[PDB]
Amino acid sequence: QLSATIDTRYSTSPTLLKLLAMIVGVAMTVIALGALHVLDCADGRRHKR
Amino acid sequence: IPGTALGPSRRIIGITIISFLAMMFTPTKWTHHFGVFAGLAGCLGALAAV
Amino acid sequence: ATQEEIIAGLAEIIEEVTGIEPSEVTPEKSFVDDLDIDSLSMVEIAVQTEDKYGVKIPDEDLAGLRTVGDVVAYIQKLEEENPE
Amino acid sequence: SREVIPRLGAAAKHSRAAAWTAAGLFLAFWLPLNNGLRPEPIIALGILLTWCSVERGVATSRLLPVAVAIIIGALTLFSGPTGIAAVGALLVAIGPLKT
Ligand SMILES: *P(=O)(O)OCC(C)(C)[C@H](O)C(=O)NCCC(=O)NCCS
Repeated sequence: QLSATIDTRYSTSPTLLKLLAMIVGVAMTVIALGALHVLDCADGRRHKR
Repeated sequence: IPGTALGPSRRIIGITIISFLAMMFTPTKWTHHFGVFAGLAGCLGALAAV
Repeated sequence: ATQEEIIAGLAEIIEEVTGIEPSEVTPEKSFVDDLDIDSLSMVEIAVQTEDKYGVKIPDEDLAGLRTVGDVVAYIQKLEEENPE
Repeated sequence: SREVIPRLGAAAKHSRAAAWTAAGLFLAFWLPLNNGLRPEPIIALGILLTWCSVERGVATSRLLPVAVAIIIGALTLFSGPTGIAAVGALLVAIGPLKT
């Protein structure tokens, strides 16, 4: 009986917790920059292009 | 440079010098790594023509 | 308080932001016609003047202020609440 | 030609020799060095968009184009190991961010 465990250390895949953390982090980043724009438009000036 | 704005001209020259200095910390020293200066070259062309 | 000393500062701000020499800024000359100043430089001149004079002009002269004579006349007829 | 040259002043905007030599140095860098699949055009366009976002943040006095410039600079920092040239456009953008 020959046996050998192959080094498949890069053949990974995300679990549920890592995937939910990535989704919630990107969503919170988008919401934070939207709130930053709402703060920046405090002085009365519009977009126009 | 007389007929130009102050801030943008200063910042173009500073970004080009710091790009030359930061390019020495790359692991391989090839000649096709100078292709990152293709956007700054038009800016320095406008400044060096004025 | 004098028109002929606020022109000497507004010409300095226009020279710094855009690059026109200060011998070209005369109060009969328009912005987007003879000086040919784009809108990003308009907003930059507005925030420089808000930094130095301290008066805030958000939108009441964004579409109603045409020439530099109108700018200096607006500065003259707004200055009655002097903080100095 | 639409964002940088009309920003550098009036003598750079109304002259034609500046436009012709800017086009010439652009082509002289682009043609022998960026006709391929390497990360070099990505890094070049990212350095321009970083400087343009920072320069628009200074003029209008707003922080969102500075944050967008941070995103673009960190994005082109990890295109290849030659992406470390974007730290110039990142480090010049500290004084303006303080202002
Ligand atoms: P000019 O008429 O060419 O306009 C330049 C300026 C910068 C004044 C323009 O009106 C402007 O304010 N653009 C800002 C746009 C913006 O903040 N968009 C948010 C997401 S689309």
